[PDB]
Amino acid sequence: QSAIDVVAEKPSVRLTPTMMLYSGDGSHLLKSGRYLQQELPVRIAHRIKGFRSLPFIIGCNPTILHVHELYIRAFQKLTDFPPIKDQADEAQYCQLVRQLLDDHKDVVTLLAEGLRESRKHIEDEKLVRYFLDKTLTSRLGIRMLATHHLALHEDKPDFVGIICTRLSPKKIIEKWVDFARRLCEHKYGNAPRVRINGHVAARFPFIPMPLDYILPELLKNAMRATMESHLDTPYNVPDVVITIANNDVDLIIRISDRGGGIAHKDLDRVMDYHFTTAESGPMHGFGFGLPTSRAYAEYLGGSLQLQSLQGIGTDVYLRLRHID
Ligand SMILES: CC[C@H]1CN(Cc2ccc(-c3ccccc3-c3nnn[nH]3)cc2)c2ncccc2O1
Ligand SMILES: CC[C@H]1CN(Cc2ccc(-c3ccccc3-c3nnn[nH]3)cc2)c2ncccc2O1
Ligand SMILES: Nc1ncnc2c1ncn2[C@@H]1O[C@H](COP(=O)(O)OP(=O)(O)O)[C@@H](O)[C@H]1O
Repeated sequence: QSAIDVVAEKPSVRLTPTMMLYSGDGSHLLKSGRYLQQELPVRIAHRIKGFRSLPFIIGCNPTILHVHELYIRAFQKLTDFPPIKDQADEAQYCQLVRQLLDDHKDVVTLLAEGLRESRKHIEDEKLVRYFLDKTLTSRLGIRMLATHHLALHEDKPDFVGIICTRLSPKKIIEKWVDFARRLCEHKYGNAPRVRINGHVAARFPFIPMPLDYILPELLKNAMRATMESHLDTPYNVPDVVITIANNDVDLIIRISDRGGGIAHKDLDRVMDYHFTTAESGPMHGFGFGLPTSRAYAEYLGGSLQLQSLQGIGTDVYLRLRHID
């Protein structure tokens, strides 16, 4: 379709998280609702462009092709919606956006399947990694863009849309530690104790959404490695130690385990999608954890770095740029 061609090369327009906190308002909601309406088809055209650029033999996979078709169908609906003139139009478009986000929450699982099935025809190792990095960061971009606007209409304490005004890293880490320990206890009959130190009283404006993927994943990796390396003494395992470092530039979360480390022979593969030694949105398994967490961290001005002490344990450093 030529309508997709019109915006496929159009640069994305992003608001700065700082500017989104600055705007803290029906007259301003109308301005941002029109913005969403104009921006969302551009993000979808950018995804269609990705599918159009895939090698023909990969793009021809029925599962990959079906996802390509889903995006084309969604683009038609977003562009078919008439322009927003008042708050009544602004609210009917929110409903359409909510519906389409919900109907396609599961697309990453389908893409991962299609790309697995096409593995024999993938001669370039970097091609799948680059496609999936772009897919996961753009899908997070779409999610944050749409969910933030929907949340601006709601009156949640300590939030301006999806931006928490006083996020505590210790609190969000504890929420996920409890969840991970509960599941780890179900699987092994025990879970390592998690100690949290450093800047335990830090609070600052932050978007928790990416941490809700990264933290349970990095905690699972640390707890699982700890249990897998201490199966001979499963009720006496070393603690996972998490350090919080907060400065004016970034937030650092170091997760240190005594789970034996990442072997030298696996080191150059742990950041690949589908690489695993274990027996809605991106998957929390199938070797998607580390590369998704890194793509997320890099997309938000930070990084995800690993330090392996083979025979002892691993230190994982999650760095995320502050909003200020
Ligand atoms: C709004 C219309 C678009 C939306 N997208 C993209 C989209 C959808 C859901 C989530 C999402 C919503 C809730 C929770 C999680 C996640 C998610 N994050 N990463 N992947 N899915 C994100 C990104 C989409 N995808 C395929 C075909 C058509 C599509 O129509
Ligand atoms: C000044 C340039 C920006 C570049 N980025 C990227 C960036 C932009 C918007 C959102 C976002 C936040 C909340 C809601 C929506 C969206 C958004 N808009 N479009 N796509 N995502 C997230 C991440 C960035 N990252 C971290 C800290 C500061 C940053 O300064
Ligand atoms: N803290 C860790 N200690 C030891 N091995 C780890 C650790 N984190 C990751 N790994 C290794 O890296 C692999 C890939 O990790 P990940 O991408 O999160 O996917 P998955 O959890 O599905 O296996 C794991 O299967 C494991 O071999």
